[PDB]
Amino acid sequence: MGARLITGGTVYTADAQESVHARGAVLTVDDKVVAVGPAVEVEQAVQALDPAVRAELRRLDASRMMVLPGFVNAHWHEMFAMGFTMRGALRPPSDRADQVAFMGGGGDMHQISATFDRFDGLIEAMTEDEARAIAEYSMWIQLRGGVTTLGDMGSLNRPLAMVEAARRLGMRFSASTWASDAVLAPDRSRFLRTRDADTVLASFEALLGAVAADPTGRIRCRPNVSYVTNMTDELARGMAELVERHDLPFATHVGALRNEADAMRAYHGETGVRRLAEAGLVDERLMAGHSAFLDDQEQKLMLAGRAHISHSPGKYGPSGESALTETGVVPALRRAGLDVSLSTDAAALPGAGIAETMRAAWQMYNEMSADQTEVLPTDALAMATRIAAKGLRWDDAVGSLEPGKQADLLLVRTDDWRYLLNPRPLESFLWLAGSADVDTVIVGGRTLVEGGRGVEVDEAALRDRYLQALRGFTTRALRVPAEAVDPVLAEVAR
Amino acid sequence: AMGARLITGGTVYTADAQESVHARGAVLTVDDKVVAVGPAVEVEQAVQALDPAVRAELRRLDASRMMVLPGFVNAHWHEMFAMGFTMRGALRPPSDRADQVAFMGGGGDMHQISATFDRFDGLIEAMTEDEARAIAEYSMWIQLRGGVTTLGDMGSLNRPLAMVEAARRLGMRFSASTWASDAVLAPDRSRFLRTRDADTVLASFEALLGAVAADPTGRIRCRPNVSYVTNMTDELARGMAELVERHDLPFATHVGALRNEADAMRAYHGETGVRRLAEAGLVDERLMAGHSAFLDDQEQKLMLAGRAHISHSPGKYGPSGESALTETGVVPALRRAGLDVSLSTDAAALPGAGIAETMRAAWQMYNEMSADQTEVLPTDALAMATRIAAKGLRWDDAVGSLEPGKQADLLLVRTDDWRYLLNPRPLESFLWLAGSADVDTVIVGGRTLVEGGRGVEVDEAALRDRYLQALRGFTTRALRVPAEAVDPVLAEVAR
Ligand SMILES: O=C(O)c1cccc(OC(=O)c2cccc(O)c2)c1
Ligand SMILES: O=C(O)c1cccc(OC(=O)c2cccc(O)c2)c1
Ligand SMILES: [Zn+2]
Ligand SMILES: [Zn+2]
Repeated sequence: MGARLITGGTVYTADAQESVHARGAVLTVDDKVVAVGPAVEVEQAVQALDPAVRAELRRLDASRMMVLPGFVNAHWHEMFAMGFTMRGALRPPSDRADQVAFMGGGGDMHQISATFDRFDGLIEAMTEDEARAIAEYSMWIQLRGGVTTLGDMGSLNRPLAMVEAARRLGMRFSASTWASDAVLAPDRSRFLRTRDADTVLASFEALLGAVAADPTGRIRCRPNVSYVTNMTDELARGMAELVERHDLPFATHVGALRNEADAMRAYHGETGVRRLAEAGLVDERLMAGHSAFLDDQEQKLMLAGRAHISHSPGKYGPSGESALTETGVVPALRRAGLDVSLSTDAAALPGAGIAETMRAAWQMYNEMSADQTEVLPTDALAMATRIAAKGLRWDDAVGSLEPGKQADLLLVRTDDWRYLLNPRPLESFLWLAGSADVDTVIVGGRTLVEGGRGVEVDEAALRDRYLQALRGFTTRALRVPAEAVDPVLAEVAR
Repeated sequence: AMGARLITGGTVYTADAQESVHARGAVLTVDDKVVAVGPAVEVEQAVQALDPAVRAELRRLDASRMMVLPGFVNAHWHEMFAMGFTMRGALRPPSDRADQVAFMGGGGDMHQISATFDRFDGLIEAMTEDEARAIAEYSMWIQLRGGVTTLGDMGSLNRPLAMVEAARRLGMRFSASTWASDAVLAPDRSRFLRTRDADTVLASFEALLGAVAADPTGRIRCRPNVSYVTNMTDELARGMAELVERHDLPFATHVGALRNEADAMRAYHGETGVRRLAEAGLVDERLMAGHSAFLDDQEQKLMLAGRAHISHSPGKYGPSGESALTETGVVPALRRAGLDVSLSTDAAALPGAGIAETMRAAWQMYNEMSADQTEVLPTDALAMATRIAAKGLRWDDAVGSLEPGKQADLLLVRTDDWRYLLNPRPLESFLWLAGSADVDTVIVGGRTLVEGGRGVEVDEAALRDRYLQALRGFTTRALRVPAEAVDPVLAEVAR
């Protein structure tokens, strides 16, 4: 790949000092950052290279650009196979008849639990070709929005199809498997066990074996539990044993909804964080999704364990979640020194990206505390890069522009009205820009997106295979009639 | 401009009384008015019913790869681009690490807010007529570029007639105002100073009203504001009540905006802001109250009983350190109780959240606080930025919805990229993943002003460069910022 100097822009590093450099530069050799700082300081690193390396150095003039570390979306679900349902493409254009459903109104816990237990049967119904075409397009949308490292916390897709998608696209991916072995059946006053814990844990072991073979360093894996509602004691302890043995991170959704604690006490006899604590899962390895509905003891367990919270303040309103303001626990735990990162959660059609989530945190944390300094723009960036990489246990290699780390970075144009005269283009980016304003995406020194276009992939072809795969999956497996699907596909703007 | 236009095939959001949405809908316009709106095939019947002369010169715009919205009505805005080259804007270090809670943050520094607002008159006088017009036209262009077709001044650091001229040149609609402060809180004196004759402040608004009446385009109205209830004597409040009754006008102010406001109002004026307004007879259907979140039960009941209007800016509270959404939850609660609530951008000295960003904010933030994805539907957020804002501005006679007899003010947004694919609700995708810059076409009174994201009736490079020269002149001569601090920033501008 050789050496490149990216010079002249404002450079955000998201290093320990959250360093920003006006007229900064980044020097990369092959897959790694070697120098980053003021342009003159970096130019000295250039004149210190082996003369052979310096001979083929490529200069990128970024003087009309902002440079960011690649986004690390550590809490994501591939759900594009469900695009053609009454959460997506089949809805009437009018939203007036919409109802509080699913996650809304505190959470319909029976429906959420029953829904999650059905994923295994639908993943099974999917062809490898459908899986790969849907995964590839879904993951392209993440990449297009500046996500260079993506974290699977449970997808309706085939794990090895998602690994193949990451490999073809050139991005980094923490692969997972679906884990559900319990359901909250309304005809019972105790959890119904739905699967052998050993089978669920064997699926993840098989994925871990396959990713171990990968030589690129771009593929890792992390076991998840779908949701603590759908987790037996045997699955929780099996997960604790598996992450200790293989030295892995661990992720689940816990304290996510108002109605969760009550359903957890009724069906399992104990709240989410306490059941994880009893299995030994509340430690530095834990990424807890949402994690807002925590009492005093559960908050103290997370803080003592130096656990990690992934927060999705961009997504809550449209799902009817209340995981920011109803408790205010996640901002309080961040203030008390808990690691808190920003993530986009699940989407069956494109929803808020990392850029949109960064804006949401900036506006929403600061409004609740009447304090424009609680989340600075650089904090929002750190929360979407270095701090997310830490929660994913990938901060050895990604999440900041420092010497020795991977050359994963974004260029954003700053030459329009939105940015004019602002010495803080990241602030203009949070006010008035988002995912589609990502211009260039580089992963380990390779240009994957440029001018907001795929460089080595045909996004028109990725789209057409996705639509073909989605048609097959939607008509066959979801039994949606062709009369509802084919008209919508016919009016897709080619 | 004159002539007939059929905009057909896109998804059309009307923001009419039913919040109607038409997939493969159409808008037929003749001269400056909407004549028909609905399903393509039904509008095509209205086309076949036109005078053959009119039909002959019809221009058909294929909008099949677009979303059609009403023009955004930003009814609560301040022109502050003259202050771009201060420590709120261009002179800040790139690093944010040393930023402090200031001004409206931490519940509000009421003395500094009051003192700052009372200095506007002096700084406006320090501005050349050319600087005023150049900064106004660039500031107002930034609004228009993001889809704002009707803009409401609620008190600006600019010359009113410069802003009227800017609106006139740009082709957009403008509710002009004057700056109105006749009191300052002076902690050193244990009282408010009465800094101006209420009757002179009112006579300045009467003179603006005379000048706007001479504008023949129908695009310029005016509305008196009070800067802030801290800076308002009883005599200014009563004079405002008399003026808006005599001329049948709307009225606007900031009230119940900050945690520390109520204590400062009781100490300096005896009474909280909504109570002082109600005593002057200003809490009625004419009132647009900016922020209006720190209200007790009696104040909330006064607003409801008067059918007053609240303009909310949930896009910009966090970055200002304001807490006018969650600390009280009063504005969402008043909306649920039937008060008209609209969405606005407020003040910016450099580009900040536009209407499109504020719609997203309302959709996320109101729905999260109530654990309810239906409290603010995407079509509600649109209504709050169009029809409801028009109603609060008293311009809903002509703007805010795509209905027959209203002005042909509309936006086209392209829906053909990845963000919109397969979504029968392109407005939802727009709130998820788009913003001000994704406005493609802006039509006001049937005239295209923006197309493909570019101004077609202005020189965008001229608006920018004249704004930069004006700001240099104002910054160095009036604000006394040295050339040595200004020219390096201006030298870095990407031309
Ligand atoms: O909505 C989906 O399709 C979906 C798919 C996979 C995982 C998923 O998980 C949560 O987001 C989640 C899970 C529990 C509580 C909560 O408040 C959010 C959701
Ligand atoms: O910030 C500015 O430059 C500015 C300029 C003109 C008016 C203005 O007014 C408010 O938005 C305002 C006024 C009072 C309380 C509040 O919470 C907000 C602010
Ligand atoms: Zn999730
Ligand atoms: Zn204001």
